[PDB]
Amino acid sequence: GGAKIHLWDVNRLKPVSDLSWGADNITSLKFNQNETDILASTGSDNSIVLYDLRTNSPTQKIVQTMRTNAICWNPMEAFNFVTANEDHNAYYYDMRNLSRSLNVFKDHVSAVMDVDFSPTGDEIVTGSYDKSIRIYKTNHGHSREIYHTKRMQHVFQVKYSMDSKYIISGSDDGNVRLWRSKAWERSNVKTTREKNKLEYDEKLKERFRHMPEIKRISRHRHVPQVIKKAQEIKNIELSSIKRREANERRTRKDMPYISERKKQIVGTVHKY
Amino acid sequence: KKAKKDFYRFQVRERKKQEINQ
Amino acid sequence: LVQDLLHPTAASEARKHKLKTLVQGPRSYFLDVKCPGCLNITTVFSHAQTAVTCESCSTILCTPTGGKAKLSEGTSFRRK
Amino acid sequence: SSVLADALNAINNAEKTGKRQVLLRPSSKVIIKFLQVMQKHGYIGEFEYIDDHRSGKIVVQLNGRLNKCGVISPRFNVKIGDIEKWTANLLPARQFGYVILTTSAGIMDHEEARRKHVSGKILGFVY
Amino acid sequence: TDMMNVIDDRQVIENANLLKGKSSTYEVPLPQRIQQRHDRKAAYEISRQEVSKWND
Amino acid sequence: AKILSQAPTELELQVAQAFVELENSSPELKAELRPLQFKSIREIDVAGGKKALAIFVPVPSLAGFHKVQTKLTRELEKKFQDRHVIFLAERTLTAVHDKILEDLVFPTEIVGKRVRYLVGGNKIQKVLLDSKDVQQIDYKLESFQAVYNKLTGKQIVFEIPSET
Amino acid sequence: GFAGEEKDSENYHTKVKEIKSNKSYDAGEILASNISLTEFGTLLSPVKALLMVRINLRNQNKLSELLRRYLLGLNHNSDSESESILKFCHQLFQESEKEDFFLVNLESKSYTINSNSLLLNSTLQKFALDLLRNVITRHRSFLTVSHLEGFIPFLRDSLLSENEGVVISTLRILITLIRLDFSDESSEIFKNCARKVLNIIKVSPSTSSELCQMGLKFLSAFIRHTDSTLKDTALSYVLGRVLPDLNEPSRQGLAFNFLKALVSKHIMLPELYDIADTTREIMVTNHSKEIRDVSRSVYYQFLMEYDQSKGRLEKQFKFMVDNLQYPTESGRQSVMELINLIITKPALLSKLSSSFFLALVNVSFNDDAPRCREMASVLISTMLPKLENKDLEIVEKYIAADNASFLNLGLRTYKVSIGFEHTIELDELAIKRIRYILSDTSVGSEHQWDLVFSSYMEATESVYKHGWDGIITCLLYPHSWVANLVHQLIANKDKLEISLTTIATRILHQLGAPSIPANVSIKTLVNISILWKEQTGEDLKYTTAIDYMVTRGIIRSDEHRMDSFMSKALLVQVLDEDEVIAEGEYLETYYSRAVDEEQEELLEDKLQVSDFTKIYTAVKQTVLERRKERRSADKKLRKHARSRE
Amino acid sequence: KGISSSAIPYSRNAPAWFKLSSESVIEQIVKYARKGLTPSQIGVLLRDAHGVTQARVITGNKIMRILKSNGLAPEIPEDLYYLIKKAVSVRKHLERNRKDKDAKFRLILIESRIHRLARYYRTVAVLPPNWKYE
RNA sequence: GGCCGGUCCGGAUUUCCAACGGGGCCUUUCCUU
RNA sequence: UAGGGAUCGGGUGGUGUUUUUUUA
Ligand SMILES: [Zn+2]
Repeated sequence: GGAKIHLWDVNRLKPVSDLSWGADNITSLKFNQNETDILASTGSDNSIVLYDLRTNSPTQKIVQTMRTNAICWNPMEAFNFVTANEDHNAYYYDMRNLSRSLNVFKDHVSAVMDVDFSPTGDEIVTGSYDKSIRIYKTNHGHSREIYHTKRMQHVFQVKYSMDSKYIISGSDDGNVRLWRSKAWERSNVKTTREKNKLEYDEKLKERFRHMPEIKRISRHRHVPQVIKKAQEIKNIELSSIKRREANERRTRKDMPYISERKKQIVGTVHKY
Repeated sequence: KKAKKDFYRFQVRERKKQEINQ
Repeated sequence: LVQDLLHPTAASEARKHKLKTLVQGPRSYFLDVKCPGCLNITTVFSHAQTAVTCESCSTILCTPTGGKAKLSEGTSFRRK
Repeated sequence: SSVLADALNAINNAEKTGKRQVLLRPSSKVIIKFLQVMQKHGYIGEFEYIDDHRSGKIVVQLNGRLNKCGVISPRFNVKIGDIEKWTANLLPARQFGYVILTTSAGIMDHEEARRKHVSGKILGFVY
Repeated sequence: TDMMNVIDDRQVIENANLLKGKSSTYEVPLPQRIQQRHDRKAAYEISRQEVSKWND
Repeated sequence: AKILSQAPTELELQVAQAFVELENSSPELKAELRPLQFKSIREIDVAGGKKALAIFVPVPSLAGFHKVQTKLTRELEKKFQDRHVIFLAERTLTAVHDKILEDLVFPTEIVGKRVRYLVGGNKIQKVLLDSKDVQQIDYKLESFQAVYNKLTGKQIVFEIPSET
Repeated sequence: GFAGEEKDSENYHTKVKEIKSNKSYDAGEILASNISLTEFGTLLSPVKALLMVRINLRNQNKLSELLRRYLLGLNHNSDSESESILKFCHQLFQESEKEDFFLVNLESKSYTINSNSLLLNSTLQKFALDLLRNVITRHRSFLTVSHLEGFIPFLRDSLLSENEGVVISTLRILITLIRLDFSDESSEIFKNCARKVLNIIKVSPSTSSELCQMGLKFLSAFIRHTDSTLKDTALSYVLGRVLPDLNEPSRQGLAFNFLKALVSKHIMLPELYDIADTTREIMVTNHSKEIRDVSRSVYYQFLMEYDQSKGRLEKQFKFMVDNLQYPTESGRQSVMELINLIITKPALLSKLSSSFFLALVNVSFNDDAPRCREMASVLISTMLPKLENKDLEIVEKYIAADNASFLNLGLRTYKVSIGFEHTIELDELAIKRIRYILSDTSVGSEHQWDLVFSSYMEATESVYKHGWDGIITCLLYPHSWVANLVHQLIANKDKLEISLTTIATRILHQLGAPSIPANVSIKTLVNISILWKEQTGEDLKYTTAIDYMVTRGIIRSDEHRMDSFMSKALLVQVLDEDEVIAEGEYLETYYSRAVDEEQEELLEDKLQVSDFTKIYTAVKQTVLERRKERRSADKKLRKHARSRE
Repeated sequence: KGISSSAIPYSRNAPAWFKLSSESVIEQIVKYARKGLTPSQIGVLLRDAHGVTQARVITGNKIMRILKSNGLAPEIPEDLYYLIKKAVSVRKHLERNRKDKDAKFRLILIESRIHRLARYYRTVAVLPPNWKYE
């Protein structure tokens, strides 16, 4: 991705193909892990463009509100990807129906700089422009866990190691760090009584997850107070927008309900 | 309505004719 | 809240003030009014600021207000 | 105040408070050249020129590279023997940041000015 | 055509010269970018066809 | 008939015959094609292959081509079909490039010019069309940027604040 | 360097010395300087002197065309055409085949790894480009196997392992070298590079690149001229890779040459039948020259030189009929050129020459102006080489084929069993005698009303241009001579008839009366002056002089100058003819002043009559002044000047 | 102090619904000015009634330029005229009842605002110097 | 540098297309200034 | 440093009740 997207192999010193729609640069791109002929990119038109290299052509584009920082495909689903864009949430999109971003992982306070999947395909990791990475389950849409440290700052590139155990976070202050994914487990082989106990009370926490003090303990983290202030004032202004929207919905005839997943899409070429 | 009896140079022509005839 | 400071949604552009947009524009609009005495067309401003009178059938067409001038009760208009 | 100076104050304190995009009007061509060279050296990112008929609005998108721009008032002549002492008493360290001069043959920073072997009057600085 | 309808009026020999039993061919064509949009719509359709495989 | 005094081309004679043909089909037009005159026309292909006709009008009749332009351009897109056609002005100089763009696009509108300065030092100069007439506007955008390219030297990309 | 940077920079306003003439300079310079031993080394050494540091794509590309300028200078003068440059090429092929604890080091700055290793390869690529165009020194009787077998083992390396810079030129060299029978190792190299271009098409996801296009040209030459072409399914794959690229014909060219080669070698490939369909499509609809022409070539070679199904062989002609109405004005002409090639270089012409005749008639009745000339030409060529029964039924349908019958009569006459054509002319005479009813009288009445569709007319004028019955035709020709171009054609026909065989006075007066109330009018005026010189002699001469005085806007003034030139005893008949030519003694006014100088140059009695006529014009001015002074438009006498300026 | 201004559009080949010519506009303008209408009022009247967007973009030149070009120009600029006659009205009112020290303060401000554009107009010399308050 | 015959069964003739460069050159024609 | 809830003055839009209808 440059001023225009070029496809080339390592055997010839010229671009084998131009691939762009029009005159707009390509801010990032990523191939697929399976159906490897297909790939996606994100341009500074606030746009997602999918390309297929069999037909050697771009094949669809959507425009969203704010600029998409980084794509990452799914290793398991193979036609779902995640876009991380500058409004403070990541978007688990489909590919075959690009009009409803079928999940929205919301809990950030600034621009989400990159994201990748775990190789097990059900737990993704976003690193954002606020000084904190966080790891999401796929089918929730809120933070499973927040990692931050005082020395990391403006964390730009976070990737997931190929055994779904470690989270590599490369920041802006220079350092690149290792983290565990499951932050409470440990990485040694365990005797089967320990394995049975840890797995047992893992299942037990899972089924008693909705008790109202197990939930507050398992939900309590310690965020830096910049993120705390930004999250709570984001909450009060979101409640304000919801209240004023409720007043207009009370009066006006047809302000139709749009889904939260359909909210950020501003357009799509090839409507069907 | 809001016409003016001043402000134009043909109006200084008519008012110099006024100020020399009277 | 948090907005793309480039080209935003048209739903927000038609919402914010006509000065504060990225490229400013008007919001008044011209419109063809039929004076009901003799049916012929004249254009008129929206924030019309004065009493236009269609000189063909010189009745009255709109009296002005602080904002949009209201039209005189038998008139018929096409926005353009 | 000036037109370059308040735009530089805007893109300074806006990223001090940590945003990604800024707006700056009236966007004169010296502002165009001044942040042209800083996106050439990789201190801001891409920037758009919205062009109305009035003056134009430059929208700079930027990451957390930059920490301080700044103008110099007034804009006085400096020699090839002077730009080293101005980089001394104007930047924190030596081989880090730049000092932007209006040279005669172009508009450049100090290293490309001493590379093309020209000079001019001092304009501003960024590190 | 008008010339064909004025000429071929009397004689029985029509199956030799009036071969034009079918209408015309070969549209204008469409311009470059619109042709690009059309065949990349076809590309999106065959791509969704080729990953509906992976659905199962 | 109504050309400038230089000897025209044969296709200029054909489009002049189309002009006198529309003048033969007179009384539906309001004597609008009486004060016509053109300095010269010139036709040039686009990267799409099909050609475009720049007709230079000596500019009382840019505004004289007032509401007749749409009717006569579909008329001559029927008569001398398939070649995209445009009417232009003629001879700081940013003003004359601005004006030839402004009547080059259509009498539709332009609503805003952007030019983004990329991180490689390149620039991209976008012009922004109105919201309207889009089903016939989109068919000729590459032609418009090609004729602005070879009529100015500059590089311009047209787009609409719409879907495509 | 710095002068080039300041010449291509931006903060640099103007000078007159701006266009860089150096690229032209070197192509003009090495003409003299081609020592090709020492000063050419001092040419190529500063190339490397910058090609060992860092060079972008911009500097690379301008250096590549600079080397093209060098090679164009070598094309102009090739100083020694005997192998001292060839040894030089072979020569450059051989050329381009605890102490830190005390070490103070201060002002640290790292270098980058680009500087050595890009320039390890790029100089080699550019030397291979320069050298291999030097081997495309094309001078005939300098290619021998003993000359080239030293170079085959060098180019066999830089064909395979080159990465795209020179490969396009190396197989261009092999296109030039496919004629000369080489050694067995080198023919193996030919087949090996055929496998190489096969793998090139197998790896490249577009055939509209210059590499694949040049390789298609090489496989064209390899198809045409070798002993045994093979891998037929592989070239079927190649052709199937070619066919979806032909939605975009853009310098395909070479690809059509490849199509030409295998359709000439006549290999049975079932995808070629779809290739023919798509090439017919782009043959009509493609909006360039010469690509439509090479597509006509391949489609025509397929249609004439391959087999077909016995419904498809007429279905393609039904496509020809359906493209004969094509809305653009040049694709239809390409259709006409292919129909011309169908009629020319058979019983197929007889079998198809009925539908083709009807469609060429409908294309003659079309709306395109310059295509109607090609329609007439193809109609003439189809009628001349037709058979007996085909032309008989064609003339029958043309005769029987009301303005439709008029146009069909005109077309059948223009194509025109000469007795059968005279029988058609008899029915056309039955049309033509009924085709003269008060039209020229209505035209004169319209001229008088102005001073206060002629379809059958133009058809009968064409019939008169084709042609006591002819005397009655010449009488009707005077009836329509006495719709401006229609009356001009009628006047040309009557002038030809009167040149063939009171009447002259009537003809000259009706000719003069038409000018008052064109180049064809100038021809009719010259013919009428010929008739007046051939001609109540003095009475008709005074009538002609009175008509010239009534004539004397630019066409009528030129007619007056032409009538005065036809009039000029020298003055005894020309007394009553200078009553207006001396009165004229605004480019039309400058031409009228030149006409007055011509009338004055072209004499004692004539000068006396001219002085008397000048006194008579002074007397007429006195009479008009007396009428005006007896009448006395006060403000209207200046309103003309105030409205003019 | 806040903002209250019109925002003239980005268009300058205005406005494509204008059936009217470009000579009847100048005719209407000289009609209104020889009816005795100030530049602001002639502009607003043909904006509303004979609907132009603005004459500087329908005609190729502003209305002060075309008033000078048809020989109908003012002898003092419009702003100085309106501000002078406001000054004489507030002076007449204070002359009537001389206790109004608020009108005195406002008259001081009005005369200072007169002197501002007065010395501006002397420096540009549209009305000639020696000019001080009629 | 490529594409087309027509002289004869691969050497001379030719049309068009592109890339450089060459020459006359289109725009103060009416006006004090 | 920003955000929020009101309130006053003006404007725009919505569409329910107070309002009304050929006097402005
Ligand atoms: Zn009325």
